[PDB]
Amino acid sequence: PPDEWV
Amino acid sequence: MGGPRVVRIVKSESGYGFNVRGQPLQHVSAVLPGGAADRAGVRKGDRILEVNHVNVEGATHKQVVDLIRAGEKELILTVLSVPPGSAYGSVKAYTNFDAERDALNIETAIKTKGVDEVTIVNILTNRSNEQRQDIAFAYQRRTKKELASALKSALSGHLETVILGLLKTPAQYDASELKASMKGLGTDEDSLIEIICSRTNQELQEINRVYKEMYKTDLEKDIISDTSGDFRKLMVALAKGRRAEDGSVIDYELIDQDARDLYDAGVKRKGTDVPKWISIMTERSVPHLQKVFDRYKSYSPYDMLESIRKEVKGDLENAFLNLVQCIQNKPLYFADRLYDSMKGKGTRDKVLIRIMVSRSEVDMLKIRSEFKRKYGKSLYYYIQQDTKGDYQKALLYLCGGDD
Ligand SMILES: [Ca+2]
Ligand SMILES: [Ca+2]
Ligand SMILES: [Ca+2]
Ligand SMILES: [Ca+2]
Ligand SMILES: [Ca+2]
Repeated sequence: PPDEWV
Repeated sequence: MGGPRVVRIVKSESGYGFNVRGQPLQHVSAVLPGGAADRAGVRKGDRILEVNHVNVEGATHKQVVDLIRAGEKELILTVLSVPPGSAYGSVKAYTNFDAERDALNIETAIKTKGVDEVTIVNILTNRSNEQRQDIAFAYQRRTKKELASALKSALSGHLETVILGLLKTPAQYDASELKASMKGLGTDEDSLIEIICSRTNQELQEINRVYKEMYKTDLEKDIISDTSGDFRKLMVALAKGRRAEDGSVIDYELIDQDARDLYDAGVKRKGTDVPKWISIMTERSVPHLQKVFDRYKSYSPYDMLESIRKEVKGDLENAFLNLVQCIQNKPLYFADRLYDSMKGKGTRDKVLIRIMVSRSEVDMLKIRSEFKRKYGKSLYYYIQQDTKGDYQKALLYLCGGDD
């Protein structure tokens, strides 16, 4: 599952 | 399921402060506590339906991130939340809130010839604490000056104390007040007792963490340096914030044994077993201790407060009297402190300000109800009669209204 902090 | 609601995150140069994850709608997996997204109302589990007024149904994970990171300004999100508390505070979040608008209006008031204190009070005391943080970030971003430092130079007197207190987060304000009560020869025991006795586990856990970050030392270590005897032992135990949590089962047998021990350790005997009092009153859950105090009246001719006055003296007596009050009825406790700070000659402004700031978004409505019931007139009325000017007006806004 792709995740990224913004 | 959750209804489509709009959250408005302010422009943040360090990032909005939330994690986008997905596999179709991308969801918020985590939120930085105190970050820009946390303050705007973004909560864990929110499904992202629109980013700056464009529908992102069926978009890839990278595209949702790229749309979020594109403008490098404010972030207006339409989110679907898992349907989910400051319900008794006086200061609510201002609807139609715009941090940029407020920051610019605040700078206009600061740059106004003579400083427009009125507008500064009208804005800041009518925004929630999280909304004040957004204003502070936008203010620094446009002025290259810290809002607290700018307001420190523009304001003075008690009004400066109030405004600067409002700009800190709850944990930062409590930590700085604790530090101020211990720094310098001696100690403001009343200020130390008020905070340590009235804060909950969750609040104290954040205070301990923030104190360590602000001052590079453990709060417990400063309490030790500035206190001694059984007073130190009680403050250290309360400050740990490891009180038993409110349980589902009422332990009637423990309620009775706790009530016997309090009696045996105090009124029943000559002298007092102070550590026994400390163990019971700092370790048991608050609902438990409430019933213990009523069961205690079955063994003792005096209630818990009266027993304290007869057994112990000095700072220890003050600490026990404050703690039992906070366990029995915390809004009434603050109401009585507010009355005490104004009833006589002058004003104990330090106490008045700290309560109006720290309880504005917690239980101020209950404080006002207990105050009006006990004293016949409103907290609003006493603030009006004891304070003047813009300082008075800020306190009246923190109060929230009459009665
Ligand atoms: Ca002025
Ligand atoms: Ca000043
Ligand atoms: Ca000292
Ligand atoms: Ca005794
Ligand atoms: Ca007075």
